[PDB]
Amino acid sequence: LSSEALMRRAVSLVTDSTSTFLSQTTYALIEAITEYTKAVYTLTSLYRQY
Amino acid sequence: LSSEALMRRAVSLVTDSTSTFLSQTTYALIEAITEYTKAVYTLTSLYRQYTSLLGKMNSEEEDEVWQVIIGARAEMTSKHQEYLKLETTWMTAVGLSEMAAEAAYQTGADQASITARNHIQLVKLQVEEVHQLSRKAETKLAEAQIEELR
Amino acid sequence: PVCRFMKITVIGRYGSTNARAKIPLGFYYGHTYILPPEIDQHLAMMVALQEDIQCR
Repeated sequence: LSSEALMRRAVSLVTDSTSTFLSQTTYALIEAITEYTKAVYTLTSLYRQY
Repeated sequence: LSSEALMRRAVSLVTDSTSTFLSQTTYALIEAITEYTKAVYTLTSLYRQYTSLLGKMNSEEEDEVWQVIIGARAEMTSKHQEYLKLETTWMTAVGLSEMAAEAAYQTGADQASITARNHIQLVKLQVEEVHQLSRKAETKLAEAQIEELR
Repeated sequence: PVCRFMKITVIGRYGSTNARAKIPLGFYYGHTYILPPEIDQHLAMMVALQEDIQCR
Protein backbone atom coordinates (compact mmCIF):
# COMPACT_ATOMS: atom_id res chain seq x y z
CA LEU A 1 0.00 0.00 0.00
CA SER A 2 1.93 3.00 1.33
CA SER A 3 5.71 3.38 1.14
CA GLU A 4 6.11 1.59 4.47
CA ALA A 5 3.55 -0.99 3.32
CA LEU A 6 5.40 -1.35 0.00
CA MET A 7 8.61 -1.95 1.95
CA ARG A 8 6.72 -4.49 4.07
CA ARG A 9 5.55 -6.35 0.96
CA ALA A 10 9.02 -6.28 -0.63
CA VAL A 11 10.61 -7.64 2.55
CA SER A 12 7.76 -10.17 2.72
CA LEU A 13 8.70 -11.45 -0.74
CA VAL A 14 12.40 -11.48 0.18
CA THR A 15 11.78 -13.19 3.52
CA ASP A 16 9.46 -15.75 1.93
CA SER A 17 12.23 -16.67 -0.51
CA THR A 18 14.84 -16.75 2.26
CA SER A 19 12.39 -18.73 4.43
CA THR A 20 12.00 -21.29 1.66
CA PHE A 21 15.80 -21.48 1.74
CA LEU A 22 15.80 -21.53 5.56
CA SER A 23 13.24 -24.34 5.72
CA GLN A 24 15.33 -26.34 3.25
CA THR A 25 18.51 -25.75 5.27
CA THR A 26 16.80 -26.51 8.60
CA TYR A 27 15.21 -29.73 7.34
CA ALA A 28 18.59 -30.72 5.90
CA LEU A 29 20.19 -29.97 9.28
CA ILE A 30 17.58 -32.05 11.13
CA GLU A 31 18.07 -34.96 8.72
CA ALA A 32 21.86 -34.62 9.04
CA ILE A 33 21.65 -34.73 12.84
CA THR A 34 19.36 -37.76 12.54
CA GLU A 35 21.93 -39.48 10.30
CA TYR A 36 24.63 -38.43 12.80
CA THR A 37 22.80 -40.07 15.70
CA LYS A 38 21.72 -43.16 13.76
CA ALA A 39 25.24 -43.80 12.41
CA VAL A 40 26.64 -43.52 15.94
CA TYR A 41 23.92 -45.86 17.21
CA THR A 42 24.51 -48.36 14.39
CA LEU A 43 28.26 -48.41 15.06
CA THR A 44 27.62 -48.95 18.78
CA SER A 45 25.11 -51.72 17.99
CA LEU A 46 27.61 -53.49 15.73
CA TYR A 47 30.26 -53.20 18.45
CA ARG A 48 27.80 -54.60 21.01
CA GLN A 49 27.00 -57.51 18.69
CA TYR A 50 30.72 -58.25 18.30
CA LEU B 1 5.26 -37.90 26.66
CA SER B 2 3.56 -36.94 23.39
CA SER B 3 3.59 -33.48 21.82
CA GLU B 4 0.11 -34.14 20.43
CA ALA B 5 -1.51 -31.66 22.83
CA LEU B 6 1.12 -29.03 22.01
CA MET B 7 0.41 -29.48 18.30
CA ARG B 8 -3.31 -29.42 19.13
CA ARG B 9 -3.40 -26.02 20.77
CA ALA B 10 -0.81 -24.59 18.36
CA VAL B 11 -2.97 -25.60 15.39
CA SER B 12 -6.11 -24.49 17.24
CA LEU B 13 -4.70 -20.97 17.40
CA VAL B 14 -3.52 -21.42 13.80
CA THR B 15 -6.98 -22.54 12.63
CA ASP B 16 -8.74 -19.67 14.41
CA SER B 17 -6.29 -17.23 12.82
CA THR B 18 -6.70 -18.86 9.40
CA SER B 19 -10.51 -18.89 9.67
CA THR B 20 -10.41 -15.15 10.31
CA PHE B 21 -7.89 -15.01 7.46
CA LEU B 22 -10.19 -17.04 5.19
CA SER B 23 -13.10 -14.67 5.75
CA GLN B 24 -10.76 -11.70 5.29
CA THR B 25 -9.40 -13.24 2.07
CA THR B 26 -12.92 -13.86 0.79
CA TYR B 27 -13.55 -10.14 1.24
CA ALA B 28 -10.12 -9.30 -0.20
CA LEU B 29 -10.72 -11.62 -3.17
CA ILE B 30 -13.98 -9.81 -3.89
CA GLU B 31 -11.97 -6.58 -3.72
CA ALA B 32 -9.16 -8.00 -5.87
CA ILE B 33 -11.43 -9.39 -8.60
CA THR B 34 -13.26 -6.06 -8.66
CA GLU B 35 -10.00 -4.10 -8.95
CA TYR B 36 -8.55 -6.46 -11.57
CA THR B 37 -11.69 -6.33 -13.71
CA LYS B 38 -11.75 -2.53 -13.37
CA ALA B 39 -8.10 -2.24 -14.44
CA VAL B 40 -8.56 -4.56 -17.43
CA TYR B 41 -11.71 -2.70 -18.50
CA THR B 42 -9.89 0.63 -18.12
CA LEU B 43 -7.11 -0.65 -20.37
CA THR B 44 -9.53 -1.95 -23.01
CA SER B 45 -11.72 1.18 -22.85
CA LEU B 46 -8.75 3.49 -23.34
CA TYR B 47 -7.65 1.27 -26.24
CA ARG B 48 -11.17 1.51 -27.69
CA GLN B 49 -11.14 5.31 -27.40
CA TYR B 50 -7.65 5.37 -28.94
CA THR B 51 -8.78 3.32 -31.94
CA SER B 52 -12.45 4.16 -32.57
CA LEU B 53 -12.93 7.91 -32.11
CA LEU B 54 -10.20 9.71 -34.08
CA GLY B 55 -11.17 12.48 -36.48
CA LYS B 56 -14.92 12.68 -35.82
CA MET B 57 -14.67 15.70 -33.50
CA ASN B 58 -13.01 19.09 -33.97
CA SER B 59 -9.36 20.09 -33.53
CA GLU B 60 -9.52 21.36 -29.94
CA GLU B 61 -11.00 18.06 -28.78
CA GLU B 62 -8.38 16.28 -30.91
CA ASP B 63 -5.60 17.96 -28.93
CA GLU B 64 -7.55 17.35 -25.72
CA VAL B 65 -7.89 13.61 -26.36
CA TRP B 66 -4.23 13.38 -27.41
CA GLN B 67 -3.13 14.94 -24.11
CA VAL B 68 -5.59 12.61 -22.37
CA ILE B 69 -3.95 9.63 -24.07
CA ILE B 70 -0.49 10.77 -22.98
CA GLY B 71 -1.45 11.54 -19.38
CA ALA B 72 -3.60 8.44 -18.97
CA ARG B 73 -0.81 6.26 -20.39
CA ALA B 74 1.59 7.70 -17.82
CA GLU B 75 -0.93 7.24 -15.00
CA MET B 76 -1.74 3.69 -16.14
CA THR B 77 1.95 2.82 -16.08
CA SER B 78 2.17 4.28 -12.57
CA LYS B 79 -0.87 2.29 -11.42
CA HIS B 80 0.29 -0.91 -13.16
CA GLN B 81 3.62 -0.63 -11.33
CA GLU B 82 1.87 -2.65 -8.60
CA TYR B 83 1.07 -5.61 -10.88
CA LEU B 84 4.71 -6.47 -11.61
CA LYS B 85 5.21 -7.60 -8.01
CA LEU B 86 2.08 -9.78 -8.17
CA GLU B 87 3.74 -12.09 -10.70
CA THR B 88 6.86 -12.49 -8.54
CA THR B 89 4.88 -13.05 -5.33
CA TRP B 90 2.84 -15.71 -7.12
CA MET B 91 6.12 -17.26 -8.32
CA THR B 92 7.41 -17.47 -4.75
CA ALA B 93 4.02 -18.72 -3.53
CA VAL B 94 4.04 -21.50 -6.14
CA GLY B 95 7.62 -22.43 -5.25
CA LEU B 96 6.86 -22.48 -1.52
CA SER B 97 3.71 -24.54 -2.12
CA GLU B 98 5.60 -27.09 -4.22
CA MET B 99 8.25 -27.25 -1.49
CA ALA B 100 5.53 -27.79 1.12
CA ALA B 101 4.01 -30.59 -0.96
CA GLU B 102 7.39 -32.28 -1.36
CA ALA B 103 8.28 -31.88 2.33
CA ALA B 104 4.92 -33.24 3.48
CA TYR B 105 5.24 -36.20 1.12
CA GLN B 106 8.72 -36.79 2.54
CA THR B 107 7.63 -36.57 6.18
CA GLY B 108 4.55 -38.67 5.39
CA ALA B 109 1.86 -36.45 6.95
CA ASP B 110 -1.11 -37.35 4.76
CA GLN B 111 -3.24 -34.43 5.97
CA ALA B 112 -0.35 -31.99 5.47
CA SER B 113 0.46 -33.45 2.04
CA ILE B 114 -3.16 -33.09 0.95
CA THR B 115 -3.23 -29.58 2.42
CA ALA B 116 -0.11 -28.52 0.50
CA ARG B 117 -1.17 -30.14 -2.79
CA ASN B 118 -4.59 -28.49 -2.57
CA HIS B 119 -2.83 -25.27 -1.54
CA ILE B 120 -0.73 -25.13 -4.70
CA GLN B 121 -3.73 -26.21 -6.79
CA LEU B 122 -6.01 -23.60 -5.20
CA VAL B 123 -3.58 -20.68 -5.49
CA LYS B 124 -2.94 -21.77 -9.08
CA LEU B 125 -6.68 -21.82 -9.78
CA GLN B 126 -7.29 -18.44 -8.13
CA VAL B 127 -4.44 -16.58 -9.84
CA GLU B 128 -5.09 -18.35 -13.15
CA GLU B 129 -8.79 -17.47 -12.87
CA VAL B 130 -8.25 -13.75 -12.30
CA HIS B 131 -5.69 -13.91 -15.12
CA GLN B 132 -8.28 -15.93 -17.06
CA LEU B 133 -10.82 -13.13 -16.73
CA SER B 134 -8.10 -10.74 -17.89
CA ARG B 135 -7.14 -12.93 -20.85
CA LYS B 136 -10.80 -13.55 -21.72
CA ALA B 137 -11.15 -9.78 -22.01
CA GLU B 138 -7.92 -9.71 -24.04
CA THR B 139 -9.20 -12.49 -26.32
CA LYS B 140 -12.46 -10.59 -26.78
CA LEU B 141 -10.41 -7.53 -27.71
CA ALA B 142 -8.40 -9.55 -30.24
CA GLU B 143 -11.59 -11.04 -31.70
CA ALA B 144 -13.11 -7.56 -31.98
CA GLN B 145 -9.92 -6.42 -33.73
CA ILE B 146 -9.89 -9.28 -36.25
CA GLU B 147 -13.62 -8.85 -36.92
CA GLU B 148 -13.25 -5.07 -37.23
CA LEU B 149 -10.29 -5.40 -39.61
CA ARG B 150 -12.19 -7.98 -41.71
CA PRO C 1 10.69 41.49 17.67
CA VAL C 2 11.97 40.70 21.16
CA CYS C 3 11.47 36.92 21.04
CA ARG C 4 12.10 34.44 23.84
CA PHE C 5 9.88 31.46 22.97
CA MET C 6 9.65 30.11 19.43
CA LYS C 7 7.07 27.81 17.84
CA ILE C 8 6.93 25.94 14.52
CA THR C 9 3.84 24.56 12.77
CA VAL C 10 3.62 22.34 9.69
CA ILE C 11 0.88 21.85 7.08
CA GLY C 12 0.68 18.51 5.31
CA ARG C 13 -0.17 17.85 1.68
CA TYR C 14 -3.60 16.50 0.79
CA GLY C 15 -1.98 14.13 -1.71
CA SER C 16 0.64 12.86 0.77
CA THR C 17 -0.04 9.81 2.94
CA ASN C 18 3.48 9.13 4.26
CA ALA C 19 3.90 8.89 8.03
CA ARG C 20 7.60 9.60 8.68
CA ALA C 21 9.84 12.21 7.02
CA LYS C 22 12.66 14.62 7.83
CA ILE C 23 12.15 18.39 7.93
CA PRO C 24 15.19 20.72 8.22
CA LEU C 25 15.42 23.00 11.23
CA GLY C 26 17.09 25.80 9.26
CA PHE C 27 19.14 28.73 10.49
CA TYR C 28 18.29 31.52 12.93
CA TYR C 29 20.06 34.89 13.20
CA GLY C 30 19.74 37.34 16.08
CA HIS C 31 21.85 39.46 18.41
CA THR C 32 21.32 40.03 22.14
CA TYR C 33 21.12 43.85 22.29
CA ILE C 34 17.86 45.44 23.46
CA LEU C 35 17.49 49.21 23.88
CA PRO C 36 14.87 51.74 22.65
CA PRO C 37 24.48 44.96 30.85
CA GLU C 38 23.95 47.03 27.69
CA ILE C 39 26.12 49.82 29.17
CA ASP C 40 29.71 50.17 27.89
CA GLN C 41 30.76 47.29 30.16
CA HIS C 42 29.21 45.06 27.48
CA LEU C 43 32.41 45.71 25.51
CA ALA C 44 34.64 44.53 28.38
CA MET C 45 34.15 40.80 27.76
CA MET C 46 33.38 41.02 24.03
CA VAL C 47 36.75 42.69 23.42
CA ALA C 48 38.57 40.02 25.45
CA LEU C 49 36.78 37.22 23.59
CA GLN C 50 37.60 38.88 20.26
CA GLU C 51 41.27 39.19 21.21
CA ASP C 52 41.42 35.54 22.30
CA ILE C 53 39.79 34.34 19.08
CA GLN C 54 42.15 36.61 17.12
CA CYS C 55 45.13 34.96 18.81
CA ARG C 56 43.65 31.57 17.92
